[PDB]
Amino acid sequence: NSYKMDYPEMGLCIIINNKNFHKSTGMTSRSGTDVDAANLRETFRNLKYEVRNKNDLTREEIVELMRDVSKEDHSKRSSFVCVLLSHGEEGIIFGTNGPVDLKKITNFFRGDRCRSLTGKPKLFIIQACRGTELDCGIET
Amino acid sequence: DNSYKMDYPEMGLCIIINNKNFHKSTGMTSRSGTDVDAANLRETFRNLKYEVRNKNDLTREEIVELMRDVSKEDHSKRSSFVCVLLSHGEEGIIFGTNGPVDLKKITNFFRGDRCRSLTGKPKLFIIQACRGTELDCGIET
Amino acid sequence: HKIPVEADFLYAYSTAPGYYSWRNSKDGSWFIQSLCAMLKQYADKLEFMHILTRVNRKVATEFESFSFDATFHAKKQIPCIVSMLTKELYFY
Amino acid sequence: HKIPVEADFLYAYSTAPGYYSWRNSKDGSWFIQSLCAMLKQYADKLEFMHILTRVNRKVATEFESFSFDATFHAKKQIPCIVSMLTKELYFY
Repeated sequence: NSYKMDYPEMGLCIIINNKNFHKSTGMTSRSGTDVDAANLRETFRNLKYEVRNKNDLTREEIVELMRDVSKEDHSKRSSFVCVLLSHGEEGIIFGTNGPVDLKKITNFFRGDRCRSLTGKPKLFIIQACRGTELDCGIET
Repeated sequence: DNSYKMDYPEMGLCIIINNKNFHKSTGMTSRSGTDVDAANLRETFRNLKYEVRNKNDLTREEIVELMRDVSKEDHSKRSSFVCVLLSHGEEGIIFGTNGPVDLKKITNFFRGDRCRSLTGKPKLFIIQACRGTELDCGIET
Repeated sequence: HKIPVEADFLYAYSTAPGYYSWRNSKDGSWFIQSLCAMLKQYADKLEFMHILTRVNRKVATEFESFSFDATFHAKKQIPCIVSMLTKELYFY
Repeated sequence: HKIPVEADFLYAYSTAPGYYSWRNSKDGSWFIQSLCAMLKQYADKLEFMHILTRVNRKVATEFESFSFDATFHAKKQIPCIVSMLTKELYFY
């Protein structure tokens, strides 16, 4: 089996593109992220997704955006895609002014909290550090 | 090209660590049913043509020593590696009979730089163990 | 030129991060039971990922806990595939 | 009857757990570069998991850090697919 993907719409694709962080977070600007946000916008446009781009959100605006989006009616949508571009740490994304738990963001769309997405795939694409380890590679 | 070469003379080892009985110090209970799983896996991977090696009730040092030894073999003529872990656990942790051990410790033996006969070869880790103490309450259709 | 040292790994966890994994005293664990069934039926037709996704469906849809203890009763489970593989994998 | 509430999520991380994720100041992040590329040619012929695997090979094989700091030079990266999905996903 495979998911029903022929609902009248493919679904939303929320792109959260955080580039400019407050200096008190200790985080540097994320050069090139704008190239990412434009690449995703066009790619998901071609998969027929309703793309909503958001830029430079605080941790507060992120949680209030995810809350709001999870209370929309997804009945006529096949799927949900969410793209988080930002600094990070293991289990943690960064609003422009501090960190958010990833579990907090995704839990709004849990089977029992977002009923019009129940049974429908929910993709979360995360471009963020998950630590400070470096992969030294090996020759082949 | 976009597919692992499985044409090597051997499919590779399948290691099953089956930990049913734990030290009273741990407080962890016996894991009944797990012998059916170890038996089940052995038959399955035998039809996938893996040299299956079953091990039973290993301490956490025995696990690390076992995996380091398996790490140091020559897998040049093998297509893949499969490691199966039946036990108690927490997030990122597996239990030997006498206590916990990080999954990272076990897996790092097979990294591309530390196991050169398995570089670019699929390394599979099947883990039947707890990752915490939350319960999924589910939702109705 | 080089590959990440963490490349070419697959972690088939029996359950989502943070969560119990369920074992039945007569038939084995939900996950291993479902994995072996799926392998036996599909390893000559399906790629590994797709076998594991059917494993996810089977654990998700066919199993529910039964317990005289209310707090452990009527509980579900979803396994968690963690792929750092770089190619498809066929036992065929 | 019921499905697990954590079922039917797929988290596509740019990098392995514990590790940095690299981003090139002009071309974008390695991960999103390759994800967008791999969707452009394969979303019409391939299932999502197989596209992500393709994304994994691209990030693993074609990218390699360059840095005047030897601590950050010649570093690799492998993304990490975390699939709690129960069915195959085709964009067509």
